[PDB]
Amino acid sequence: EEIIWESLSVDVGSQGNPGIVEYKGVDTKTGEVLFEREPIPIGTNNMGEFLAIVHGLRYLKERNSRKPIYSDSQTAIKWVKDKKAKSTLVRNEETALIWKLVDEAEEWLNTHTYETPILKWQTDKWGEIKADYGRK
RNA sequence: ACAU
DNA sequence: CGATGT
Ligand SMILES: [K+]
Ligand SMILES: [K+]
Ligand SMILES: [K+]
Ligand SMILES: [Mn+2]
Ligand SMILES: [Mn+2]
Ligand SMILES: [Mn+2]
Ligand SMILES: [Mn+2]
Repeated sequence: EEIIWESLSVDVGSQGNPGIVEYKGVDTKTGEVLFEREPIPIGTNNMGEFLAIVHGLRYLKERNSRKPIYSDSQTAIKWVKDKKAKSTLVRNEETALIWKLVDEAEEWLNTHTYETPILKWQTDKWGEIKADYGRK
């Protein structure tokens, strides 16, 4: 209904899908970039959206912040809730890095706690999430 | 269909 | 146009 401006917004960016994946987190209120992940040579949109949320959880927990996280990814929100990233990406040598990061993110979820609300950014009403890469 |  | 996902 109403945007919660006191929040962290996250998003993936890619060159190809599957392709080069990165992500970033921004202050929803100001657009200030709070974190950015070095590009990963091969991954999927959904793996990156998932890594972005989990990194957000870790970032806010480390800083003792109760802000919610916005994501535009129905898929990634569900994967975080399930603590399981149900990606179809083949596991092979060239996908090893993204899969290691995904496996490590799931492992973190399974060994830590958080109350952070993970909210759907309503693109149809509000436009692109503030962490968007501007590539579409 | 909806979400990327 | 095509890919990733529920
Ligand atoms: K979008
Ligand atoms: K984009
Ligand atoms: K589809
Ligand atoms: Mn997105
Ligand atoms: Mn796993
Ligand atoms: Mn985007
Ligand atoms: Mn388009």
